Amino acid sequence: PGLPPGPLENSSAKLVNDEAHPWKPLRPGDIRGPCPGLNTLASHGYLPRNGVATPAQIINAVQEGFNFDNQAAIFATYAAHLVDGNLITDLLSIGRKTRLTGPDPPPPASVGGLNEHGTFEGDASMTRGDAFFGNNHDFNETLFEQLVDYSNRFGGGKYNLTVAGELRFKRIQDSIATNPNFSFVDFRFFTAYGETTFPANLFVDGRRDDGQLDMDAARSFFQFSRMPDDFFRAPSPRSGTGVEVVVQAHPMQPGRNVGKINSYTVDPTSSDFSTPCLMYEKFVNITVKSLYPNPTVQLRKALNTNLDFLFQGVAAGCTQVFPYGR
Ligand code: HEM
Ligand SMILES: *[C@@H]1O[C@H](CO)[C@@H](O)[C@H](O)[C@H]1NC(C)=O
Ligand SMILES: *[C@@H]1O[C@H](CO)[C@@H](O)[C@H](O)[C@H]1NC(C)=O
Ligand SMILES: *[C@@H]1O[C@H](CO)[C@@H](O)[C@H](O)[C@H]1NC(C)=O
Ligand SMILES: *[C@@H]1O[C@H](CO)[C@@H](O)[C@H](O)[C@H]1NC(C)=O
Ligand SMILES: *[C@@H]1O[C@H](CO)[C@@H](O)[C@H](O)[C@H]1NC(C)=O
Ligand SMILES: [Cl-]
Ligand SMILES: [Mg+2]
Repeated sequence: PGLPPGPLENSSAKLVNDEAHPWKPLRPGDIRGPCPGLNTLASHGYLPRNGVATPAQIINAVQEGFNFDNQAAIFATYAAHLVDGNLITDLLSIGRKTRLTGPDPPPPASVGGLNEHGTFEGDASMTRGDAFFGNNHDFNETLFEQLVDYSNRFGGGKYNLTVAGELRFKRIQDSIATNPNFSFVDFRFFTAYGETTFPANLFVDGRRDDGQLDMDAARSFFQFSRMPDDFFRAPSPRSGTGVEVVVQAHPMQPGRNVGKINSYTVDPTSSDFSTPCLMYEKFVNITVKSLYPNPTVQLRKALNTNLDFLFQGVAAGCTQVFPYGR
């Protein structure tokens, strides 16, 4: 495994839809998944165009192409890789499970790519359906049209943090009403809020950086994995700034439906925004450990290396935990 890349040496706004990074359509076998950011980076050649990449490639791409901040890049990438990637070959699919990530580890590890439900990916996504409904990864036109409607109603036709606050809650309530297996705890509880800020913070042309995403650009990213012509990345490193506005709009507790619709039951063992270090500890002690309960020598070493890298992305003040010793 390569070392996690450091922050950008020059984080100014600049043209990122440039001659070296043209949009190209998918070829047979090219993989796209539930993340429009990574999808767009792959479709502009910031990542390998087939959608299989190393953690270091992913971190470099999100920084270079979108000015995603280093700490957020490290945490997200190594979390995803630990639960969805191949730790021996150092390869992660940004979408469906693929033989291209190499020989699989033993069960119960799945190495399912970002499409794997319940490891990283989860319910109440904005433009992707819940896994229960049959497809957690493809762009969904009806859900996107709802995003447009919420942008018209709360953002004057643009997507901004006010729109994010209302749409986040709408998607939660729709999943409660229709998905008897709806889960909204721990890792997903956190990412579900942060992700709604990303279109406002990262898909807005960096010469403006005003938090108001137009619907032409929104469709280009969300559906076609395509930067607008002449797209400048954000003018400084960021990820989830303004997430407090989204939470404040409709504060929620972590919980799940309990095998029936309209049965949302709060989980007091879940982390929430008052316990960010617990989210990290549970992710390692429960989620990662359950995939690799008794790893053989080379897997144990790879796990420990990637867990060290994950901890570099954890907010200061948390204590590192060691599921396979020091
Ligand atoms: C740094 C590594 C990244 C990883 C591993 C990653 C992975 C993911 C995954 C797995 C999801 C699906 C979440 C779910 O259903 O629970 C997601 C959602 C999302 N990601 Fe990323 N992501 C990364 C960076 C970024 C960046 C840099 C951007 C924007 C420039 C971005 C924009 C989004 C958006 C907008 C969604 C929400 C899609 C929707 O709900 O319709 N992500 N990401
Ligand atoms: C950083 O990049 C910007 C945009 O390409 C450029 O104008 C600026 O001069 C660069 N700064 C340094 C210190 O090289
Ligand atoms: C149902 O929820 C459980 C966890 O509560 C999860 O393991 C499973 O993958 C979920 N399946 C779908 C399709 O939502
Ligand atoms: C898209 O989402 C809608 C609304 O939840 C759902 O009814 C539909 O089956 C999804 N899939 C497609 C292919 O439209
Ligand atoms: C979203 O846009 C609407 C209409 O322009 C505006 O009232 C609201 O203040 C905006 N919110 C943010 C956070 O920019
Ligand atoms: C995680 O495991 C460590 C021991 O390796 C323990 O000290 C810590 O309390 C655990 N945290 C949780 C939330 O289970
Ligand atoms: Cl940074
Ligand atoms: Mg999802």
